[PDB]
Amino acid sequence: FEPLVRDWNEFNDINKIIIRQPIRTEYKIAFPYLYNNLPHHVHLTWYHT
Amino acid sequence: ASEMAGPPQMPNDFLSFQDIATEAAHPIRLFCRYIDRIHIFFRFTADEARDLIQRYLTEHPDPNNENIVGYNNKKCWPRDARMRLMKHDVNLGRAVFWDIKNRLPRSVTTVQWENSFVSVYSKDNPNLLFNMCGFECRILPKCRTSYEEFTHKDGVWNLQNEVTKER
Amino acid sequence: KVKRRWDDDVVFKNCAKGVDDQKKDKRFVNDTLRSEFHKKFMEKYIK
Amino acid sequence: PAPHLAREFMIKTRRRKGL
Amino acid sequence: MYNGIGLPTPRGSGTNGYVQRNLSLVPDILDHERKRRVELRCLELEEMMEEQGYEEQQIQEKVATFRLMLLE
Amino acid sequence: TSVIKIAVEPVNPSELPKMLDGLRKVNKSYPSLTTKVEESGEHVILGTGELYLDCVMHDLRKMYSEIDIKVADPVVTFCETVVETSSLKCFAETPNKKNKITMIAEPLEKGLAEDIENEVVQITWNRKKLGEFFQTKYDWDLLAARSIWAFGPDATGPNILVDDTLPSEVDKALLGSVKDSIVQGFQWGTREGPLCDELIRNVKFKILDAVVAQEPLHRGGGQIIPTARRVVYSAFLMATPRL
Amino acid sequence: GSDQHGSQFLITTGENLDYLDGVHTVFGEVTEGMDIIKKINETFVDKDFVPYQDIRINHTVILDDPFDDPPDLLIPDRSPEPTREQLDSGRIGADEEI
Amino acid sequence: CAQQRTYEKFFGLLAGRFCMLKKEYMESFEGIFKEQYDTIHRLETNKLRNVAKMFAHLLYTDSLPWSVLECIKLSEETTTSSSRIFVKIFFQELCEYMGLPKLNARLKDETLQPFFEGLLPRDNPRNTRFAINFFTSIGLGGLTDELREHLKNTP
Amino acid sequence: PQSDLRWSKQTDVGITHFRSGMSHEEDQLIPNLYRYIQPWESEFIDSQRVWAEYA
Amino acid sequence: PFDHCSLSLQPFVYPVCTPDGIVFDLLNIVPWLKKYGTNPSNGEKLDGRSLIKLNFSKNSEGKYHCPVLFTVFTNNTHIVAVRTTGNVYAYEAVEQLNIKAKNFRDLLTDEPFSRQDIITLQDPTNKNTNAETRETLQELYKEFKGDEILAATMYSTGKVSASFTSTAMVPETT
Repeated sequence: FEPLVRDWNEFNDINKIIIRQPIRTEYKIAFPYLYNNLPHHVHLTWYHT
Repeated sequence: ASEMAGPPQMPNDFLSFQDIATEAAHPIRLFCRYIDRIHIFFRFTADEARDLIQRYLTEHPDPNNENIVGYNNKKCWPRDARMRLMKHDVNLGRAVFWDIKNRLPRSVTTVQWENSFVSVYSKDNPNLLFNMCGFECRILPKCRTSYEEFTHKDGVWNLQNEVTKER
Repeated sequence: KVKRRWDDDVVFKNCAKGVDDQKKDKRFVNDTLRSEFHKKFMEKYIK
Repeated sequence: PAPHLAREFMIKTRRRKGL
Repeated sequence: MYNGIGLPTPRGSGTNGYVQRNLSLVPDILDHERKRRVELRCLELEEMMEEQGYEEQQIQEKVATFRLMLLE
Repeated sequence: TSVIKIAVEPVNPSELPKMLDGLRKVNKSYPSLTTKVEESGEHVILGTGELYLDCVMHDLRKMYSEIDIKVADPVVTFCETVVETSSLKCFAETPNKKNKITMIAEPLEKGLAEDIENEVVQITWNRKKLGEFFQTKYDWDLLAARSIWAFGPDATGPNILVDDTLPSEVDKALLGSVKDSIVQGFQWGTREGPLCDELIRNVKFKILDAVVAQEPLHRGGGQIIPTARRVVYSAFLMATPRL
Repeated sequence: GSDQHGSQFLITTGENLDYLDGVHTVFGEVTEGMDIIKKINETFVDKDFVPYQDIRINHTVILDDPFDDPPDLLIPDRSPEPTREQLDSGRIGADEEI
Repeated sequence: CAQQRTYEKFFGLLAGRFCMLKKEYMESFEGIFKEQYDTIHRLETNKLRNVAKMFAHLLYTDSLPWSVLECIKLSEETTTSSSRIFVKIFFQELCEYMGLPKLNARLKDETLQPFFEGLLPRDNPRNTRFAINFFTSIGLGGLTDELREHLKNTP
Repeated sequence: PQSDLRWSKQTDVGITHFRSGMSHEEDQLIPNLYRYIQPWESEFIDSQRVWAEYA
Repeated sequence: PFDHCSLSLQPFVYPVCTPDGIVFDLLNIVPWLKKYGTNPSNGEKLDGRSLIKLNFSKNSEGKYHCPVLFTVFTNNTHIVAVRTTGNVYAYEAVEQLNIKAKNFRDLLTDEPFSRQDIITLQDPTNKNTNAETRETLQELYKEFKGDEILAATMYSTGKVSASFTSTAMVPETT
């Protein structure tokens, strides 16, 4: 879909990170609030049927 | 200007000097002036830099560390490659500009901090960035923070030291 | 040799000590052509 | 790779916290 | 997976915005514990003495030799 | 076991007190979500799982405080230990050079530290019961049991501070004076970690040389604890850090 | 160099010579002959800063001395007269009209 | 690349990347250097220049192994002048690429001297004179005078 | 060539993915102007040598 | 950061902290008080005898650590200071060794201390150009005298309408 709305950070400092398994969009959608800043107009869908 | 242009019986070429004494006898090492664009390259020792910054602050005192704010860098390289604004660095940049803009009367021509750009190389900035005829260049030596070096896509000229002939 | 420090030789020195970012552009003139928004517009867009 | 997991772990953890 | 790659919308870009992955990608130590040897040498001796009599003089007898005869 | 690490910030530092109000409210509404304002200046949260932290921040951003807040990536809280015994000694002496403390370090076995975690070895017993437990199960020395002073980090901490140097040990006047501060400094070093400020686990420290200033007065009493933890660090870091 | 002064001395054709404060030993001020100093300012020099045309120190008279002479001080009666090594400049002596 | 306008490390880097992606091109390039040493006279100076610069890029990127030097016998009568110019441009590229120090260092390490023998003669004194004079020629006086030092000590 | 927005504005990460350019009817392989132009840094070395040996 | 001055915002080789909590490098803070008696941490002028010296320890690395705990003091570690003794021991050190006990004595020496003498110093949880010109201006200011031609030559009337539909005039608004 067309995007809904449209400098520096410290948590993104590449000296302080450990990438053991690289984040992917499946994770960013499974856990909307853990894996995303400013998650707005979001539904949190989950199912352990 | 007469050391750069060399003795009238034996002129120099674009960016050459006659010996090494004369070349290293002054802070201004290179100067090119495109039609009305000015690119100057200074090389300061520790005490030349300290005195310059002293006389700068004496007149335009910055007690509130707001020199860091006006400084404009190139938001086209990654922050790993931009300029790093430490106190000594941005203060040298501003002192150098303040000292060059004082040589030019204001009724003749002037020079503005908003359209200019100063770039320091020190023990904190290993990159020297400049911006010439249409190009946006950034020089990084091998001795300084290149543990890692490649030879890759052509965007990277490999400058070479014409005395020892080693890159 | 006593010397002369580098940049002492030059012909000119401080051109305006007083000028310290006073507001020529931050006063509101109610004149269309001589206002300082127009001076900025004109000098940005004409060459 | 595995020989250096704790090496990095320390470097990055102190880099955030320990200095 | 839009993994932070590609366009937001391939609409006004002149491409279909199709993405793919770059297929060509790849000295006290002995002395400190000697007194620890001497330690249980006094302890268990008066223990193996109290096991065989706890008058504390028969055991102070057993320990003193275990202290002196050893430390020689 | 809470193990997941999440640092959080407001986008504009201005509304940090409101973000603090929100972190209060989540700390009160959650049982073991544990927050700490870490020495780096930051706000870290320690939690259980992905779904846990998800609904945490769901409520945080949804109800308690409505600022925009940045969130770092998840990481772990760590542990520190050794692999083999401190082959030599660095020994610390008080600022006023009054007390020389020689101690070394080595690894315990996992099981007994497990029992320390199980509350099975509760030293709320008498040293006699301590000895029964220890020598009974894992061929500990009875005198080693006599030598066990304490356990480090807190009520249940898997490391052990032991005192074994007999002739100077029977200085129960000066040592039985100094045991308190000794334990303070021990649990200090154990909790604050020698390397990365995370907890140590399952490690044995043994005091072998306690040269005490005669009348270990407030000079000792005060300037003794950092000396003690420096002994701890010397042993550990000297002969064999591990993560 | 090395805080050490001999007989080398300088006299100031400008003002505000702050780079010397702490290098060069201020000890005096000239109140007569600064017209001579402006002349000496105006002479034409090589790029050595060395004049083409000579300026010389023709005599010296002690207008006031409160310092006692050390014993060994041989003050001579008259000018020891200017010999060729000192006199012939390899340059233009002031006499020659140009 | 051999037929190119001029040398540009595009083609080097490309076939070298293939070599990086599997061994087939690694041993393939073993034979590729072998074969250009066999048929290197076959070109003009232009083509030979880009060829030497090619193998040189390979080498200092270590895509070819410094072993291959076995096929380089530095006797006068074994060395075509074409081979001489080839190895001239080659080693100038190596030193002016790597810097001279570690060039000397690797051209020193013994584990590769088995290959290097054909380049640095101590056994045969005639091609010793000749080949050390050639290292003189290209101006790597270090290597030159070290090994003719050993030949000084020899008799 | 496309690379990982976050670390792309941070540290010159590499090239992971390849967005596509204009849309051509099939495989079709249309050539490039860049491959028929010759880089500067190599012309400057040519000219060096060429005029040196002409002198 | 930790061990740099504040008015200079640069490093201090010899420190003298403020009785309020920051680093006032005495070598230039005495220039600041001997040229304008005020303080940069607070623009209000503050008395002289308050600027006491400080003791930042040093290890085999020389770093300005804390002596007691041997803890390297950087921009994260909490640093307290003890005024009367002249020594600064880590804030955690002083706290758990004197704010548990009741021996409110010094942190390096045998000296007592006052229950308010410890203050937090660092806590991230809180024209003669040439003869031509000289002689020129001489002769100019000499021989030059006032001018003649351009001296002279430099309903309603209509100056408003004129100067308004013409920029080439001086603006009258009345």
